[PDB]
Amino acid sequence: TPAFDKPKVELHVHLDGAIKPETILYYGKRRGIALPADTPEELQNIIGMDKPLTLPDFLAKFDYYMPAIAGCRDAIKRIAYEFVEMKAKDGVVYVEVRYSPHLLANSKVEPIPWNQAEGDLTPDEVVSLVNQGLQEGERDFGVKVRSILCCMRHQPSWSSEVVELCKKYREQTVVAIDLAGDETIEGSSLFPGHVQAYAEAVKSGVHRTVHAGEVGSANVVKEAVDTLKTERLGHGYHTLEDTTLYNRLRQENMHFEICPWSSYLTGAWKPDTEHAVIRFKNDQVNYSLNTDDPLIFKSTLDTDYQMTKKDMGFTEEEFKRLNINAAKSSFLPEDEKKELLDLLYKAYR
Ligand SMILES: NC(N)=Nc1nc(-c2ccc(CNc3nc4ccccc4[nH]3)s2)cs1
Ligand SMILES: [Zn+2]
Repeated sequence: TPAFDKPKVELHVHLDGAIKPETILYYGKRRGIALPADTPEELQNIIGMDKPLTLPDFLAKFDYYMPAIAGCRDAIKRIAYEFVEMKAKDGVVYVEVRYSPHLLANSKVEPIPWNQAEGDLTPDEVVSLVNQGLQEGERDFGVKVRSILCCMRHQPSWSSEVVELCKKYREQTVVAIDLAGDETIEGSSLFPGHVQAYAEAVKSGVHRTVHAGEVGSANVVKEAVDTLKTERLGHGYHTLEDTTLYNRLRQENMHFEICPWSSYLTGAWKPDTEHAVIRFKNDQVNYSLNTDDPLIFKSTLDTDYQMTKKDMGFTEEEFKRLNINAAKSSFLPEDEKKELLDLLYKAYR
């Protein structure tokens, strides 16, 4: 019934769109914040979409619930532990999971998100708290888990507190820096706070990932590669608009973090046309399959493989190939990965 019953790797999914309805009220309703609702069953259908909204429709979704968990310590650790638990029900042996500390914070961060007031919920406490619930999740649900912390494009002021959090919490449990948010902002990749954060990353050996080529042209993908020095791309569908960049990522073994079901609802991929991942799969690309914002997309990893089985023709050696290139591209330290790759060869034949 589920498209591909075997174990899985996932590398692109955001904490703060992978929170449950239910604990959206429990913190919501405890905290009064208060929502479009009071059933734990109909947040879901409002802050979950069915069809391609726009950018502002989309960010406004964050506005109802985010203010219910950010700010409250209890809920930062809650959503950590509960996240691990979804991945095991999805049949995932390794997940890298991501988020911005700033967006959980309530103290120590200009500007203050989600309209909230002051506080003592620090950015650094947020990372502390997330690590926790992540770890109790590896031990309870038996998924191995690392995190990535996420620069916001519009906010290059944060970025250096970012790379530094990434060296503070190194291995316990953060493996990488990300860049995200809205790739529309002209020359965002190239803001000095973004560039120096990634340079520092290189200096002190944090890994690197970048969201690019999703709603954004190929030149944003070339700046992620050549200036920011990433080792993998968040999405990168626009790489195909630029063939020489292509042939070279293809020659370089770049890994692309695909969200196919995300690519519909966001507008990244058009209904009429070519699917980026079919092409990437006719060309034997280094890519992976990924959920992204499962709240907001009303979905599970099975949504994604279903789609790919049930339209774009995926055999199941695809499925296996792609989960192999995924733990190959992972940001596990070198023993750890060989160990993961083991698990998966055992399971796959
Ligand atoms: N959990 C996540 N994704 N964090 C954050 N993401 C933003 C993002 C802004 C623009 C993004 C990419 N562009 C984008 N445009 C969209 C239209 C419809 C649905 C989704 C969309 N995402 S993600 C703000 S905070
Ligand atoms: Zn993303």
